[PDB]
Amino acid sequence: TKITFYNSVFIETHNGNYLFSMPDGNVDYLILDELIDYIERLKYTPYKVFLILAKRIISKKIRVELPKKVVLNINDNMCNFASYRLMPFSGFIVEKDDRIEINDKNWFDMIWNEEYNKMRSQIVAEDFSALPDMSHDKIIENIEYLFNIKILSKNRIKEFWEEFCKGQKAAIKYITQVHRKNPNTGRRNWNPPEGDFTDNEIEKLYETAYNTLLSLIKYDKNKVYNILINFNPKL
Amino acid sequence: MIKFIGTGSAFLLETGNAKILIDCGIEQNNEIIEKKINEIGKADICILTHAHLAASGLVPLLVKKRKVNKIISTPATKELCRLLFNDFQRIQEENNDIPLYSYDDIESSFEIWDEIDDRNTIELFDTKITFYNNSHIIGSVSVFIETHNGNYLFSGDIGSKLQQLMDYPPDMPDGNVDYLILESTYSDRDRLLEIAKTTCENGGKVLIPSFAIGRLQEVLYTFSNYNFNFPVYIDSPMGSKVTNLIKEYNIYLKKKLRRLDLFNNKYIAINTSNQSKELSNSKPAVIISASGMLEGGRILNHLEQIKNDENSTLIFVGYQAQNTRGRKILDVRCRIEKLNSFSAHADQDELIDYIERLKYTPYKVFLVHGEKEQREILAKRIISKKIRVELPENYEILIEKKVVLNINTDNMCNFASYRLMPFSGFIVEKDDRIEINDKNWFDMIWNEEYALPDMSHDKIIENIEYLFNIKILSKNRIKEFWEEFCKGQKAAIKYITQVHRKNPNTGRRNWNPPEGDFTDNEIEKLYETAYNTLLSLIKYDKNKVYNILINFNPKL
Amino acid sequence: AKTMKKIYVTMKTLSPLYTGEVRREDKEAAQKRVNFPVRKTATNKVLIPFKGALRSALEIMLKAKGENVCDTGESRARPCGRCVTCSLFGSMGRAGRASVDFLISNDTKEQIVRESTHLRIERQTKSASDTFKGEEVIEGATFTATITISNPQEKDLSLIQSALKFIEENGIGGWLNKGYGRVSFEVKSEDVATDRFLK
RNA sequence: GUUAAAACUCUUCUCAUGCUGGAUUCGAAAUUAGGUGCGCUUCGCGUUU
RNA sequence: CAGAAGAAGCGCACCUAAUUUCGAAUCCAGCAUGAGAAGC
Ligand SMILES: [Zn+2]
Ligand SMILES: [Zn+2]
Repeated sequence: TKITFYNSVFIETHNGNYLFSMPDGNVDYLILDELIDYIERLKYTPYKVFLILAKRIISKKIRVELPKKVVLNINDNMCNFASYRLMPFSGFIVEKDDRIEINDKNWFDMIWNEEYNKMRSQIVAEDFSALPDMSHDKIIENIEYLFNIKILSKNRIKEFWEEFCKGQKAAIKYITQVHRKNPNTGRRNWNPPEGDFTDNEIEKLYETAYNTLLSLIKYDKNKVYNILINFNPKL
Repeated sequence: MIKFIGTGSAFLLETGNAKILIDCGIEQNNEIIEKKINEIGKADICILTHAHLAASGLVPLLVKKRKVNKIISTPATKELCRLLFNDFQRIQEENNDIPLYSYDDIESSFEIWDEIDDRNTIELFDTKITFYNNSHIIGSVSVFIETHNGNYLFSGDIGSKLQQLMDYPPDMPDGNVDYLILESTYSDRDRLLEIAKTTCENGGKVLIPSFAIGRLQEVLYTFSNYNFNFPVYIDSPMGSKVTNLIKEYNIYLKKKLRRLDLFNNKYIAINTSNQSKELSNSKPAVIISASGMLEGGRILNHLEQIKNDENSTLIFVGYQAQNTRGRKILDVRCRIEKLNSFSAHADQDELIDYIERLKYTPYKVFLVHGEKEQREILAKRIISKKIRVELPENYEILIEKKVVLNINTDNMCNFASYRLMPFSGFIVEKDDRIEINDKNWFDMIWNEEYALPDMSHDKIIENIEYLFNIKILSKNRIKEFWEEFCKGQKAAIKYITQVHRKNPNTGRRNWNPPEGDFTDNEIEKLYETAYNTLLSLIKYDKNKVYNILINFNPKL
Repeated sequence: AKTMKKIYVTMKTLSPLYTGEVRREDKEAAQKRVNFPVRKTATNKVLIPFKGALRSALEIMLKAKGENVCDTGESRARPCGRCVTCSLFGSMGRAGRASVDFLISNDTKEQIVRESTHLRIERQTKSASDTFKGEEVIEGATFTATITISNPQEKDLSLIQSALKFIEENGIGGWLNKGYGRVSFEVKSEDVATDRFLK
C-alpha cells in the first residue's frame, strides 16, 4: 500500500488509488466553488467522489455517493414514476445462513403446499386408537413359509408392527394397500416370492399373506409381538 | 473483466457467469484465424453491433466450432448478414482459397440467431444488454452490457453528421457507463450532384463506385433529392438487395425518413447481367453500381466504357484500400475525383462529443481499432479531457453493484424451516445500487415530487374479437405479432406494415381473408381495421398486450 | 486390484435421440412449453443413462447365448450375484465393478436440442388428431462417458464393446421403435494404475 | 437444658478413539408435421433473298 | 475504412400442440479399548 502525503493521504492499493482530502498521479476515489477547482486540478477525473454541492458536481459529469450477508433479489418490470426507476413489489425476505434472498408470493405458496402436504399426511384416521380366523399354529406356519420365500420380509414385518401399533384399522389399511392389485399394471406391493413357481401359485401365496396378516390383526398386541419377534428380532 | 481478442477481432466480456462476445469479425491466414477463434472458448452470446465483415465476418465460423449458443443482433443487421455471409462465401470459394466456413455454417448461424431492436432490454445470464442506435449503417447499434461488476458501453463504429439515412445524435445509455469501448476513427455532398450535372450535360456517364452497405444508398438518396434530370440507375444484385432492405426496414432509419417511398423512385434498378451489358453499350446516366474498391462486381463490365471516355468521370465516393485496382487508378483516360464527404465513420471530434454526452464520464475508454497513428492523437485529445484511456497495445478499480435491504429485519419468524418476513416495499434501481425501500421511501419521494394510433382497451378487445371470429386475425398471426412485439416496437410496426401492404401489382395483402359474405370495400375496411387495431396495440405496454392476446392465443 | 480398466466411450448421434427429463421440477417447468422434455443437466448439457442400457444389453445377449444370467428387468427381481452381469454391473451383495458414467454431451442444450412437432393422424381422414411437442437431440451431437472398471478381468471390455454394438443396433434412450436413438460408439481403452494419483 | 459448639469428601481430569446409507433397478411405453392450394399469366419462327 | 457479378408479377396463409400408467421392493444396524491417578 503506497502512501503519500500532500497538503491529503494518497493510499495507492490495487483496488483503487484512494485519497482522503492534488497529486499528479491517477486518483480513483476522491474522499472529499473552492471545492470544484480542487477536482478540476486532478488529472484523470475520479470515478466517484464521496462527499447542493452534489447537484452541481453531478452536472460536472461526476459520480457521487453521500454517506453483512449478500442480498440476492429473486423477484422485473419497473417504472419511471417520481423520477427514480421503481416498481411496487410486495414479497418475502428470507435469511439464509450465508445469504438473504428476496422472494415473492409464488415461493411462499410453494412452501405452503409443501408444508400442507406434510401436515395433512401425518395423522391417518384413528391412530393409536370382520377379521378372518386362524389358529396360532397356522399363523406361525404361514408367516414362517412366507418368510423363507421372500414375501413377508423383515421390512414387511417391521412395517406391519408399526402400523399395528397405530391401531387395527391402520394395519388393515396397510395390508389392503400392499395386497392391492393395481388395475393398470396387475401388480401387488408384496415382494415377489423366491423359488420357481407359477402365477396361480404366486397369487395364492399373496392371498395367503393377506389372510394370515389379516387374521393376525384380530390377535392381542403382545401376542402379535411374540409371533413376529421370532422373525424380525427388532420389532 | 474484458479481453480484447484482436486476422480476427473480438471482445470477450467474461462476467463471471457467462462469456458474452462483441463483434466477432474479420476485415482483410486461415489457420491463425482458427487458432484465435479457439482461443475464445465457449461463449454464451455473440452480440453484433453492425453488419459489416469487420464486426460480423467470423460468426458462422463460431457455429462451426460450436462456441456460441445465441447470436443476438438487430433485425436489419440479421437480414443484411444473410446477403453478407453468402457474398463472403461466394468470394472466398470463387477465389479458390479454401473456404473458412460453409453455407451450412451460415444457415446454422441463422438458426440460433435472435433479433432485438434499439432500447429493448434483454436479460440473459444475470446481465442486461440493451442496444442503442449509433448511425453507422442500418441496424448498427452500440451495446450496453450492464453487468454487476461494471456497466460497459461498446460504441461500435460511431456514425457521422454526413449520414443522411440514419438519425445523427448517437443514442447512449441514459444511465452510467463505467467502462467504454470506443473505436478510434480511421462538405462535398453538393459537389456530387453538381459534378454529375456538368458531366452529364457534357454528355458522359457518372460511374460512382459505392459500397453496397450504406454508401450506395447514401449516394442514391443524394441523387434522389437533388432533382438530377438525367436518369439514375443502380447496377448490383447486392446493392439492389440492400436497397429493398432499406425500403423494407424503413422504420429503422431516420424519423423523417420513417414516414414512407424513401428513395423517391428515380432509380431504375438494372437486375440482370444482360441489362448491365446493354447499359455498358448504351450511351448521360448515373451508374450507382457496387463493387466496393473497384474489385470484381457489376462495376467492371461498365468500367471499360468510362476508362476510355475522358468526357465521363469516375467519382471515388469511398476509401480505396491498398492492393486494390481502385486505389491504383485513384492514386487513366478519364476524370477521377474523390469525395470523402460520404463517410459512415465519425471523426475525432464526433467521438469526443459522443463521449461528453454521457450522464457520468466513463472511467476507462478503451480505444480498439482504427489506424494506430490516428489512435494516438485521439488518445491525446481525450486525455486532455481528463479521461483515462487504455490503448490496445497495452494490457483497475472493482466496481460492484449491490442491493441494500433498507428494511429492519428484527421481527422475523421461521415457518417452514426458513427465516422469513412478509414485507411490502418499493424497490428502486439507482445508478450502481438496487435499494429495496419501505413506504417511508415512497412517502418522502411523494412529498418531494407532488406516432401509433389510439383506441380504447374495449375497442381493441372488440376488434380482435370480431377479426378472430371473421378469421382475419388468427392464432398464428397473434403469435407472430407477439413475437415481433417481444423484439421491440418498431419490429411490430414493420410486421403489421408488411402484412397490411397491398402489393401494387396484384392488390393482394398478407392478411388472412375473411369468413362470410363480405364484399370488396367492406373487406378492405376490415383489413384497415386490423392494421389500426394491432398498431394501436403496439403503443400499449408488453404486460398490457399479453393479457389482451392471451384470450385468443393461450400460448403467446 | 493394482490396475483399473478405463473405457473412454464417445457417442455420435446418428438418428435423433430422446431421453426424457426425470427431475420433477425441470419436467414440470418444461411441460408448460414442450410436452416431452429431454433430460438435461443444470449446466445445460444432455444426460443419458448408460449403466442400465449396458446391463440390459448384456442380459438379453447372455440369456440368448444360454449362459446363466439373472433378470434384473422383471419387477422387484433380486440379482443372483453369481453371473457375469452381476460381477460387472452389480448385485445386492457386491457392488458393480464397472462404474458407468452418465453420457454427457460435449455441447450445450441450445446447440443440440431442438423442439419438434409430432402428430397422430387419423388413419381414415388422414388428418391430425393429436399434436405434441418433444425435445430431441440433433444428429451428429457428441456424448462422452467413462466406464471405470475396478478389479479388472479379461472379458470385461469385450462384453462392454459387445453391449455397445447392441446399443448401436437397438438404440439408447426413449422412442426406440419410432427410430429415435440410433447411435455410434467409438472406444478407447486404457489399463490405468490404481495408484496413479499418488505423487 | 446433647464430652457441646465450631469445620461443605473439597480440588484436578471433555465418553473419547476406530467405521462413507451403501448395495440392486434405463423416464419409457402409445401417437406419420399431417391436412388445404395446377409455375400460371402476357408475347404467331417474324423479317430477308 | 470493406467485399463484388427477352422481360415482368407472385413466393403467402390456417389448424393442432394434448393425453395416460407407474412412483415400489430388499439386506444390515454390530464390535472394541480404557474403570485410574494425585493433592488437601
Ligand atoms: Zn462498420
Ligand atoms: Zn446375476
